Amino acid sequence: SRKLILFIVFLALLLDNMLLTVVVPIIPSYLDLLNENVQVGLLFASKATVQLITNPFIGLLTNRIGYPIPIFAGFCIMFVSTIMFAFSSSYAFLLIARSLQGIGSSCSSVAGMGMLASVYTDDEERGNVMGIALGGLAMGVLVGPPFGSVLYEFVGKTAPFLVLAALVLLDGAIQLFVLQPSRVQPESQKGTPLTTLLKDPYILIAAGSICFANMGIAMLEPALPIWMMETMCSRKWQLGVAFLPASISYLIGTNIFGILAHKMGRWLCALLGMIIVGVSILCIPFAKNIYGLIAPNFGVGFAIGMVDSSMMPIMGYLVDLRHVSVYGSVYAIADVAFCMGYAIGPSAGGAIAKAIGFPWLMTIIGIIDILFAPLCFFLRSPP
Ligand SMILES: COc1cc2c(cc1OC)[C@@H]1CC(=O)[C@@H](CC(C)C)CN1CC2
Repeated sequence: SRKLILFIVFLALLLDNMLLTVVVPIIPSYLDLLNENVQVGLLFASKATVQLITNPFIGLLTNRIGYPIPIFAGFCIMFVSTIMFAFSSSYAFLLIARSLQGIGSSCSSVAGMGMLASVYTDDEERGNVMGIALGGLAMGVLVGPPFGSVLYEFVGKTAPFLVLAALVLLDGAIQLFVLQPSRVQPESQKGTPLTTLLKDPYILIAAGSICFANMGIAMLEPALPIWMMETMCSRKWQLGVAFLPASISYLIGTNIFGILAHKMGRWLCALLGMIIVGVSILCIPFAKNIYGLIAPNFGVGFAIGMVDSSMMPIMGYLVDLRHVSVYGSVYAIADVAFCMGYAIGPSAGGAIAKAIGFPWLMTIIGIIDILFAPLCFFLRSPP
């Protein structure tokens, strides 16, 4: 049934973000409050840029041959990424494995969201199922850091990666049992061209909303006071703890608020999420140390869950209303906007760091978010 596809997408994004985020206890092994590292900048941005580039081709590919085959391709390349990643002694091998993992993340996310939207035609529980998928993303990024840390500090370096690989194999067994991509299943009608879809005001407004929210995240994580040379208290706790607040708030907000955002007015959800994101990003620089950095994360993650659960079903619904019922290209647009923030995070952050200080960057990012928030009013009554 439909819930089975929902579970497939849930666990696919769960394992995807688990593999994405389990790296954090391992990044220290390779070599005022907020500072950037050029070594982690390429590590943080190579996956994002590769996945950025790889998105629209996969959208067209799902439009061409079907949904399950790209998901199984995501299985194959994520498994080979884990295999080449556990043994990745060198930094170049690490970057190449991250790029392969990015291709896998692109196909998994785009195809899963597209088929989840296609099977769930009506918008009443469409928001619910996209909220559940994003909750799977949040749960994966929540369980990543501490699982990786305990497996690294109790067994060894390769043990978390091998255990995650076994979990991926169980996932792929489930995929083969469920989707069965035995034959190519072409779509009934040709989809709306990607270039024509970018000539749309509302789609671009939603894409900019998601891009600015994820940029609000992405300008902070590579610059967190983590993964230095050494620590007085040996650190090793912040590595597994620092992503608890944002992930917990994302999970809670998305899961509890998708249905109520459908009820109350989803443009209102977008606007409130943008306002709270701006407030949180603007109040990050007013923190003396990492002691006070925990509080604004609970707000920024909550509001970015708001934005994601309030714009991904709109990405589906705008094309459902004003275009043909083909979702691959529009969800490729949604995800390319979703990841452009992470892709341009390190370079833009470093340039603006060389120019001015970080607190001014946080204030200007919050100002842009606040000024862009009223533009979500245009989505109340789309023709
Ligand atoms: C290794 O660098 C990464 C670090 C982190 C993430 C992804 C990364 O890979 C680029 C995820 C992914 C997201 O989407 C964000 C979740 C927010 C919105 C709660 C941020 N988290 C947490 C930290």
